[PDB]
Amino acid sequence: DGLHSLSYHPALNAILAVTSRGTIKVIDGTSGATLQASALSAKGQVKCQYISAVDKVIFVDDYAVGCRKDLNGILLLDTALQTPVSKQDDVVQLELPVTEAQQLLSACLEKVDISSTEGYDLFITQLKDGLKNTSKVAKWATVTFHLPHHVLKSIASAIVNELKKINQNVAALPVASSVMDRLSYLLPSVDRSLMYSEANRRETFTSWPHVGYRWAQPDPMAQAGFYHQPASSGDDRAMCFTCSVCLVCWEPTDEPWSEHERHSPNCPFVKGEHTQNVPLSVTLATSPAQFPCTDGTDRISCFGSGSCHFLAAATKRGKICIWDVSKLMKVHLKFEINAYDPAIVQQLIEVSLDITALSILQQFPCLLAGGLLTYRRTLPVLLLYSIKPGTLVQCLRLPKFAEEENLCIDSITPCADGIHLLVGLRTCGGYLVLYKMNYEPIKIQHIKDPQDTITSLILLPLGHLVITTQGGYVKILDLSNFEILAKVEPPKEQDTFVSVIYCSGTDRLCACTKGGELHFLQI
Repeated sequence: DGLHSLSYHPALNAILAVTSRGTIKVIDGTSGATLQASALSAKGQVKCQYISAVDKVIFVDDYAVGCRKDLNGILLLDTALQTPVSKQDDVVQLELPVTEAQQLLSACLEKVDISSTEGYDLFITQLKDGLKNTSKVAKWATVTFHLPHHVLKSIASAIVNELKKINQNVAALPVASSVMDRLSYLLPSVDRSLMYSEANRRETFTSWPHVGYRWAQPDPMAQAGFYHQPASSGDDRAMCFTCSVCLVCWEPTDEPWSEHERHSPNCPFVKGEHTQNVPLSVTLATSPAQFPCTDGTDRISCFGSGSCHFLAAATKRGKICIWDVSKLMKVHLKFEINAYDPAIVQQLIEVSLDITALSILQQFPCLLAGGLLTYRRTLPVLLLYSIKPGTLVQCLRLPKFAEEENLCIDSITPCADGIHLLVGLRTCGGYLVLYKMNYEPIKIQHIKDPQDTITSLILLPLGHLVITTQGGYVKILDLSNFEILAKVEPPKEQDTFVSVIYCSGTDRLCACTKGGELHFLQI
C-alpha cells in the first residue's frame, strides 16, 4: 500500500512506520520483520514520531495527540489515539497484551465466577476471539475490548473483587487492576482503595516534606507502594496500599523498598506477588489521547516538541496547547494566537495568522512557532511565545525575499549540536536559514532544483542532516558547509524514497519509499 512516514524507537529496536491506510506498522529494527500492524482507533494523516528528549511515542491525528510510552518492551498501539469518553454508555476501546489476555481469560474460566455480570458474554467473547486470532510477533500481539464503559468497568471490578476474596495470588489481579485504572482515565468524570495505582499514590505525595532526600522522593516512594496520608503539619506519614504498614519520621539515607521490606517483609507487593498494583509504567504506556482545544472540534496542524518536559500542538483556529508531557501529560498551558498582536502589527511592515511549525527551546523557556501571515499578501515569520504564558515575546520577520517568493515555513529543528536553530521554508525549491539561538539568520542556503525540494528532515547529531527530496533522493548531508555525503537514488518505474531515520542501536539508516518498501543504508 504505502508507508508515508517513519520513526525509530531506541529503547526498543522497532521502526514505527505509518501507512497510507492510516494504520501503524511496527517492524523489527535488526531484521526488518513485521512485528505488528495496528490501527490506532483514530478518526487524515497519522503521525507517530518518537520523541527522544521526553522518551515517549507521540502520535497525532487531526484531532487528538496520543502519547504512549513503552511497556514490557512493546507499545500498546491499538488505541493510542482513543480519546476519553463522556458517558458510561460510550463504547471504550482497551487493548491488552496476549499474555495478560490469557491471564484474564484463565482467571475468568478457572479461578472466579464473576459470570452473570453486566455484559459478561461480550467480554468473554472478545477475549476468546482475540486470543484465537493471534493463536517476536507474539510479544507484540494484543486483544482489544470494544465494550460499553460500564460493562468493562463492572467486569474488571468483579474480577478484582473475586480475586481479592479467594486471596489466591493469580496473575489476573494486576491485569484487572490495570483495566480498572485505564477505564478510570478514559472517563475523567485519602481513599485507601484508590491507591492501588501508582499514579494515585504519586499524586498523594503533594505535601511530602522530604523533597530534599536522595532516595525518599515522592516518585520512588510511590513506586515502592507507599502513599502519603499526612495526619498533621509536616507529617511524613507513608502507608502501603496493600500491606497495612505505616511508616513515619524518615531519614535521608532511607530508600523506599528498603524501609518497606524491613518494616513488612510479608507484603504481597514487596514480595513481588500478584497484587492489585498498577505501576506508572502501565499508566504511561496506555494513557488516553488528549484534545488540544477545549472541545476537540478543530483539526491539528502542528505537534512540535522541544529539546526539553514539554510537548506542544497548534490547531487551525489559533488555539495552542502545551502539555507537561514529562510523565503525566497534564496540559501545562493553553493559549490563543491572534495575528493582531502589538508585535505582529509592527513586524508586518486585515490579517490572519496560521502556525505551520512548532518547537520549544532549552539549553526562560520559550515556544518557537513558525507562522504564515495572510493580510492580501503573505509572509512567513517566526514567533517566540512564553511558556513559564501566551505573551508573544518576539515576532521575527524573515528576510525580504519571503515577502514576494510565496513561501511558508515547513520545519523548525534545533541544531544537532545545539545553540543553533535550522528553519526551512517551502512554497505555499526552498530555503534553509540557520539562526544562532538568542540566549536575521547566521547562515542561509537556497535550493532551486524542483526535484530537490525537501520532504523530511532527521538532523543527525552544526551536526548533520538527512532529508528526502521530491525526486525521491535522500541526501545524507553535513550542515557545516552543506556537503552531500550520499544522494542515494530510488529503486524500481522508480519507487521514490519518502522518509529516512537513524537507528542509534544498530547504526544502520533506514529509508522508506512511497510504494511502501524499506531499505537499509549503511553509514
